[PDB]
Amino acid sequence: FSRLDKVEAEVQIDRLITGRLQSLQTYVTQQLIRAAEIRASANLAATKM
Amino acid sequence: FSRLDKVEAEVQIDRLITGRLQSLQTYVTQQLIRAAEIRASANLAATKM
Amino acid sequence: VYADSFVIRGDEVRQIAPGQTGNIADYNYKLPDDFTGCVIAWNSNKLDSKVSGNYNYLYRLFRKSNLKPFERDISTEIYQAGNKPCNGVAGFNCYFPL
Amino acid sequence: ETKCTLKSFTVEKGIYQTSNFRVQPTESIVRFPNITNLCPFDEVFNATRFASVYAWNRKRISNCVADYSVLYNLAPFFTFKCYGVSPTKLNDLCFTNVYADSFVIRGDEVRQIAPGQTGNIADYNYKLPDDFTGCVIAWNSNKLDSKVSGNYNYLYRLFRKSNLKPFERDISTEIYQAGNKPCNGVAGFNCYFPLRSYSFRPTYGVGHQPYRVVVLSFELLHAPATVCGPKKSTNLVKNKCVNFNFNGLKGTGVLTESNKKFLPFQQFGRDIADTTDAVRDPQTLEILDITPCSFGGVSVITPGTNTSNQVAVLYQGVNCTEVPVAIHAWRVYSTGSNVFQTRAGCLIGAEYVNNSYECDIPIGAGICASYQTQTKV
Amino acid sequence: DCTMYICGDSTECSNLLLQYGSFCTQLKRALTGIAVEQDKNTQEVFAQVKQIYKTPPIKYFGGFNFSQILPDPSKPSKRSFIEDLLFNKVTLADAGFIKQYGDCLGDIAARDLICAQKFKGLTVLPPLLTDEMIAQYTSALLAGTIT
Amino acid sequence: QCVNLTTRTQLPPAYTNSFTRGVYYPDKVFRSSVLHSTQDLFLPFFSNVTWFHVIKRFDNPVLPFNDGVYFASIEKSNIIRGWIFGTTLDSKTQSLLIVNNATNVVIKVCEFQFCNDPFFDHKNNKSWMESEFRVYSSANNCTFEYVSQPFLMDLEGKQGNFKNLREFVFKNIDGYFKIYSKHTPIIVREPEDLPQGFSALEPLVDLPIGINITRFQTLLALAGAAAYYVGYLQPRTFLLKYNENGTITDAVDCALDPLS
Amino acid sequence: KIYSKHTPIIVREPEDLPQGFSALEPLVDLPIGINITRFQTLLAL
Ligand SMILES: *[C@@H]1O[C@H](CO)[C@@H](O[C@@H]2O[C@H](CO)[C@@H](O[C@H]3O[C@H](CO)[C@@H](O)[C@H](O)[C@@H]3O)[C@H](O)[C@H]2NC(C)=O)[C@H](O)[C@H]1NC(C)=O
Ligand SMILES: *[C@@H]1O[C@H](CO)[C@@H](O[C@@H]2O[C@H](CO)[C@@H](O[C@H]3O[C@H](CO)[C@@H](O)[C@H](O)[C@@H]3O)[C@H](O)[C@H]2NC(C)=O)[C@H](O)[C@H]1NC(C)=O
Ligand SMILES: *[C@@H]1O[C@H](CO)[C@@H](O[C@@H]2O[C@H](CO)[C@@H](O[C@H]3O[C@H](CO)[C@@H](O)[C@H](O)[C@@H]3O)[C@H](O)[C@H]2NC(C)=O)[C@H](O)[C@H]1NC(C)=O
Ligand SMILES: *[C@@H]1O[C@H](CO)[C@@H](O[C@@H]2O[C@H](CO)[C@@H](O)[C@H](O)[C@H]2NC(C)=O)[C@H](O)[C@H]1NC(C)=O
Ligand SMILES: *[C@@H]1O[C@H](CO)[C@@H](O[C@@H]2O[C@H](CO)[C@@H](O)[C@H](O)[C@H]2NC(C)=O)[C@H](O)[C@H]1NC(C)=O
Ligand SMILES: *[C@@H]1O[C@H](CO)[C@@H](O[C@@H]2O[C@H](CO)[C@@H](O)[C@H](O)[C@H]2NC(C)=O)[C@H](O)[C@H]1NC(C)=O
Ligand SMILES: *[C@@H]1O[C@H](CO)[C@@H](O[C@@H]2O[C@H](CO)[C@@H](O)[C@H](O)[C@H]2NC(C)=O)[C@H](O)[C@H]1NC(C)=O
Ligand SMILES: *[C@@H]1O[C@H](CO)[C@@H](O)[C@H](O)[C@H]1NC(C)=O
Ligand SMILES: *[C@@H]1O[C@H](CO)[C@@H](O)[C@H](O)[C@H]1NC(C)=O
Ligand SMILES: *[C@@H]1O[C@H](CO)[C@@H](O)[C@H](O)[C@H]1NC(C)=O
Ligand SMILES: *[C@@H]1O[C@H](CO)[C@@H](O)[C@H](O)[C@H]1NC(C)=O
Ligand SMILES: *[C@@H]1O[C@H](CO)[C@@H](O)[C@H](O)[C@H]1NC(C)=O
Ligand SMILES: *[C@@H]1O[C@H](CO)[C@@H](O)[C@H](O)[C@H]1NC(C)=O
Repeated sequence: FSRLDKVEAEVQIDRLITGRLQSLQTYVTQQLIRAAEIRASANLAATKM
Repeated sequence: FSRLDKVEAEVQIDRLITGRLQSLQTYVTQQLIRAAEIRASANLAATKM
Repeated sequence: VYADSFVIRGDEVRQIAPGQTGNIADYNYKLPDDFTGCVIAWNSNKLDSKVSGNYNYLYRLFRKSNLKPFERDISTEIYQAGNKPCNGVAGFNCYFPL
Repeated sequence: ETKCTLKSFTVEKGIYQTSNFRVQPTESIVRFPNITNLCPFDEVFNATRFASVYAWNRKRISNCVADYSVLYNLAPFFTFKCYGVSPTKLNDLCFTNVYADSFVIRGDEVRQIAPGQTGNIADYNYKLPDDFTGCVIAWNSNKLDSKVSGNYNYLYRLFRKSNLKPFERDISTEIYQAGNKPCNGVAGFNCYFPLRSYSFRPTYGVGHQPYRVVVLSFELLHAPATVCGPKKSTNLVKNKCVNFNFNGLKGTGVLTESNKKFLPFQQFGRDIADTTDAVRDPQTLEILDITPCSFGGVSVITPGTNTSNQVAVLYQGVNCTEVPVAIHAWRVYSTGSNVFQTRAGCLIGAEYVNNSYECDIPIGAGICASYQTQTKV
Repeated sequence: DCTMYICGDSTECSNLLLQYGSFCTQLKRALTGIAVEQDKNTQEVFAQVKQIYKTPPIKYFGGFNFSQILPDPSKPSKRSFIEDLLFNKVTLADAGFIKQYGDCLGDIAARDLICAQKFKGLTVLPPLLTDEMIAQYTSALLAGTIT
Repeated sequence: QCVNLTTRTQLPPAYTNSFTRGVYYPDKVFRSSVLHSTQDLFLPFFSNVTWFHVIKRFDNPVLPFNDGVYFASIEKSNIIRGWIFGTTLDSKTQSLLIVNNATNVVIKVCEFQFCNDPFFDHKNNKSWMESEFRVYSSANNCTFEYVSQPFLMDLEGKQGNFKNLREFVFKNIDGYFKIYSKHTPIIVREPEDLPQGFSALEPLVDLPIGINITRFQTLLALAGAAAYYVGYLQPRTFLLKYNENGTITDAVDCALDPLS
Repeated sequence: KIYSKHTPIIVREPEDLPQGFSALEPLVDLPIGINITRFQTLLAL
């Protein structure tokens, strides 16, 4: 916003929205695959309890 | 397409092609993760049967 | 479809694009960031110049603030670039704006 | 807010996370090092004597802060003029180089100074280039330099074989020829000394009395800048949320005194997260922490909308003494009296009780909430 | 807070993010689905007994010495000697507890990663069952089997 | 004044291993109790720095300045006066002088027709005090200029023959010239050269010179017993530890060996 | 930009604005091009 107009800026910012939104979606996806593993372990822990 | 010309319209379409294809990749990842959790339940249901 | 018309110094046609800045862009005529439309400009010296000087075409030199897109200001009030209040037609750095 | 976030009018029993609480900046604050050395206007404009328009002087403004407005607001009224730039932009701008050209003329060749011009003073001694950026500053020196004898030592060149180049100043005192026959020696028929004095005396009229003149001819913006304009600053607040700038580092936050010590050359400090969380004050040197203005996830506790509209709010990870500082000047839960500190955050709108039931809505950290007939009308 | 993560402190960036919209909600729901599951896991593992059993005051069991795995009254949390050993071994990041701005402003904020992550919109939440409540269920299971 | 003396003693220049030195604070920023990676120009660890040394021996050769340079001297009595940096050092194009006499500093970007062999006679001030100027014969365009109070402050109280070590990093980048430096009191070795152990260099001054630079030279007093070392920066990833006070306390040259 | 609605109503006495819901329809958009910071109403006697 400091060095660019509205029409160049909303293109440069589209990269910063995209790349951060990819980074968050990656984190949520790996968290879901980790949650499925921790769950498999909790179901084994309840079976052993 | 009722508003731009092929040599500059295609940049607007290319963002949408990306964003829509990204949303399908999100859905198919989320379905593969839920489907692994339903399987984990089907193999449990098969063990109780 | 609202058709806008005026005249300007030809060097400043650059300023009529959306999101621009400069004298006419900030102090009398601005298109919005979200502007949809088309600009057409043409030299008209053959129909608008006169060798005596056609001083009946004019622009704004000063203003309190940068105007909103498609605002239009026909005020003839004196611009006080001087610090002190500047009653009436003139004073130290008090400007007739047109 | 839950109905808006879930995009349904009917919210089932539960705890729902919503838009994050964030206190807003009270004002804006700006800080810049209280202006360093200023540029040499007292030499350019407040000289004892100016050069003649044939003799026109050249001077460099460099390694300093420009201050165009105070030079105009000094005690004399002087007649500033322009040709081709926004005059009010310049205080807010930087320059690759700032060059001043200085001379004296009468009140009628004042127009011949501009680029594109022609006539004796445009043609033989003082030409600006036909892409010139800048403005022309003059005053009637008739109060100071004008002498009732004639002050004649201010001359002008009035002939040149050719029109001289932009910023070529010609000092060659060569005899000029208007006849086709050659002018040998110092004089002849249509042979001329190419300069003449101005007869300035306090009686000479408008257009003919003496004027001291300066042109500013700067090169700008494209290559590393030797002079800039004056950079404005406010007072230095603390412990209140604000929009801030320090030296062109732009953020928003709460300024606070830090006991952390920078080394002499460090200006900003960044956290483990690789973004700014401290700065040094540039006018007065002290180390200030920046904290992003206070916030915390807002989760709303509700029974089924099919049963009541009474709700409670958890401010996640917030101590209950902080959230009332977010006074709005929605906010009815600020009035308090029913407030409780959980380990999960501050809870408001529900009453804490010793009747330990089974869980119903899970708040966290061993706390549950329920909608119940509180009667241990 | 997807908005404070993506867009640091900007209403204008918050306007741009609104053209993407439902992505942010889909991520927030997906992380909420995980956060709910952690409590279900802990309930399914420990909350198997609907009653909280106690051992009698006279600890004798045929010569078997459960005193190293039973609760000790002298500790404020009712954990066993072996539980209070295990709790030293794992160096937890953010065990849910409050940060009160006496601490996450000033000294500790100069070097604490948790106080850093908080400012970037990333948040850890407490489990529904505290480690004193998991000690109570774990005692109830242990007191049940030894008697 | 300028006279190129015949008394030159040509010899094969020595080399020394650069142990762990030549790390400077890469940016204008505070950080503490953290490990920060950077990609920037640094002196590679354990490189052959070139070694130069005077006695009645004398050696003021011109050296390349390709990509940027580390200089350091182990000294007494301020025998280094400063440096000359440029591309021709003969007014055919610009050059930069940075030097310090008995009384002040000067830093000047003027065309300076350099002498065939620059120096300044003092001989421990045994028989005279500052009067010579064997550096240039002419001075054409002095575009940039800067003077200030005299630099290079000694160690306080002294100790017998006890030298001081002065480290400098010099770089030209995006039109700006960057000086970083460090002074240390050092217990003198006798056969050995360049002390093992670590400390970082702070940014001294930043200057908008903009010239082409290709080579540089070291200005020295005229017996003395000074010695110094010169090394080149290279582009290399580096890992810097910052302590809780916020000083660069240790560093790893990322490409040194497979462990690093 | 002007948006508006008509609604015929029974006259409840002590209170104000009949509690209930309608939207307004868009009436006109006008290129007036001018600052408004103050407004006034026009009445009959
Ligand atoms: C069950 O096993 C227990 C662990 O071996 C055992 O407790 C231990 O008993 C000894 C002897 O009483 C203690 O030894 C210490 O006794 C006091 C403690 O203040 C000190 O003054 C002595 O110097 C000595 O160090 C152990 O400390 C104690 N261990 C623990 C963890 O309490 C029980 O006695 C066993 N149960 C039965 C029925 O014998
Ligand atoms: C050796 O020490 C000298 C000071 O002890 C120092 O002299 C200073 O040099 C500057 C730049 O050459 C002079 O600058 C002024 O010179 C005249 C004054 O009339 C003007 O033309 C200039 O605009 C400028 O004002 C200083 O006058 C002079 N300092 C003093 C106190 O007179 C030498 O430069 C030092 N030499 C080296 C190699 O370091
Ligand atoms: C981080 O920065 C601090 C300032 O450079 C530095 O603190 C200083 O450390 C010394 C050595 O501990 C202290 O010396 C005094 O210590 C006690 C008083 O606590 C006296 O009994 C001693 O006789 C001695 O005078 C300094 O007082 C102390 N200065 C301050 C302002 O606290 C730290 O040591 C630095 N950290 C590291 C790792 O070096
Ligand atoms: C900004 O200006 C003020 C004064 O105009 C300077 O602050 C002074 O600093 C000296 C030395 O520390 C103190 O003795 C004075 O009491 C201070 N005066 C005031 C008004 O506080 C300050 O140095 C200037 N800024 C810079 C960067 O030098
Ligand atoms: C909530 O914030 C308050 C204010 O910081 C805390 O109250 C302080 O607690 C300490 C330790 O008990 C006392 O030494 C202080 O005297 C208290 N100050 C005040 C003004 O009450 C309180 O402990 C915090 N609670 C939590 C859970 O964070
Ligand atoms: C120092 O000696 C060098 C080398 O002999 C001189 O350089 C030559 O000088 C002669 C005479 O002026 C010129 O004709 C040559 O073209 C020079 N050649 C080179 C490669 O420089 C230098 O002039 C001497 N300078 C002084 C001050 O004695
Ligand atoms: C800096 O000095 C050099 C050398 O004196 C100048 O180069 C000469 O400049 C004159 C005057 O413009 C020209 O007539 C010559 O043809 C130039 N010769 C060469 C070899 O360049 C240069 O103009 C000066 N520049 C500045 C900015 O002062
Ligand atoms: C001009 O300089 C003199 C000192 O040489 C000073 O007395 C006078 O006030 C200055 N005038 C202005 C307008 O600055
Ligand atoms: C909502 O509550 C009412 C009674 O107050 C009940 O009649 C109705 O069936 C409930 N609606 C639903 C969707 O359960
Ligand atoms: C809970 O019981 C204790 C006494 O054991 C009493 O002090 C406290 O005020 C009670 N709290 C409420 C909210 O009734
Ligand atoms: C360092 O210099 C010596 C010659 O003095 C040479 O044998 C050695 O291989 C050199 N090593 C490097 C890495 O330059
Ligand atoms: C020196 O710089 C000029 C312009 O700055 C450039 O044209 C020239 O190629 C450069 N030459 C060298 C050797 O760096
Ligand atoms: C409207 O007038 C007010 C009062 O002077 C002024 O503050 C405001 O900036 C003006 N806005 C526009 C768009 O003209």
